[PDB]
Amino acid sequence: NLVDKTVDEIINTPEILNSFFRFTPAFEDQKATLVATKQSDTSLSVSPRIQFLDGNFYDLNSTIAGVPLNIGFPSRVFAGFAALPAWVIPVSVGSSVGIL
Amino acid sequence: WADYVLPLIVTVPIVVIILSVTLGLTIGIPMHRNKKALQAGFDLSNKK
Amino acid sequence: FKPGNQIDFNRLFTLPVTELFDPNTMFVYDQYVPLLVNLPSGFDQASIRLKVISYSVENQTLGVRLEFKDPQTQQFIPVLNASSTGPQTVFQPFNQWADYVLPLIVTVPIVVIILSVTLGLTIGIPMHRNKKALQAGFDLSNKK
Repeated sequence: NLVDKTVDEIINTPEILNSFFRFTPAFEDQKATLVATKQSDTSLSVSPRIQFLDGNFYDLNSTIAGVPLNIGFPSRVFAGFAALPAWVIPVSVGSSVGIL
Repeated sequence: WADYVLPLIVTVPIVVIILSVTLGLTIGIPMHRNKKALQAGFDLSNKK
Repeated sequence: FKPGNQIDFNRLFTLPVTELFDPNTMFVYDQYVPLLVNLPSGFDQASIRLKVISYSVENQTLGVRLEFKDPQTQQFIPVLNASSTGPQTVFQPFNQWADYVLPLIVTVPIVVIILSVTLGLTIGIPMHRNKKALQAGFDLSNKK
């Protein structure tokens, strides 16, 4: 039932968006998170931020000595999100007035 | 169950509207025809 | 802190302000912090929270001050740049509504029922009289 939330709430709720992937570490206690990016009013994209052997996190924008690494992490799209229920009172009044 | 309260608020008025419009048309259409038949009948009575 | 044009008041104030904070210590619960304060990407959300400083439930309004971990010290500090009123702000519902949707589900069908019954009686009562008048008229025509 996440579809009834705005993309902005989903984007500011990193525990929700850790539930968008399952991660298998190559070495014990290697960690990973998804960075979210708004794509439309109804969709987002996510890309992993993953620790290497040196304890540091790398993602699409990582550099060494200022040179982009361009490692090749994926971007995955999630879509279908709607606006939150601010409309309920005006709408059920409209329906009643219409019926009347 | 119980997820459905917000769509029930959408769905109930729509069904009522559809049922009301149908009821209106079902009563309304013959009432116009009855009137015309009555008039025609009286007109014919007067002619006879 | 979020400016007043960025607040969706029904999301904050459909529940009373009475339980946004722990009564034992008057800090606001974590779920309301990102709803009231803007923070950068990758930020540690456990490092900042809001303290209640005055309120009134009959006006549904809450007044708060923010405290953040000092990067240099094992202690919390205020964030003085957080608003035009400094580290302190107030929030309010802008309009006076409540749980009125719950009786609306009782009231709407009742009015519809009353209006439907009245409509039925208003149409139904004359239709019976018309029938009788029509019959009487024909009966009289036949007699004449």
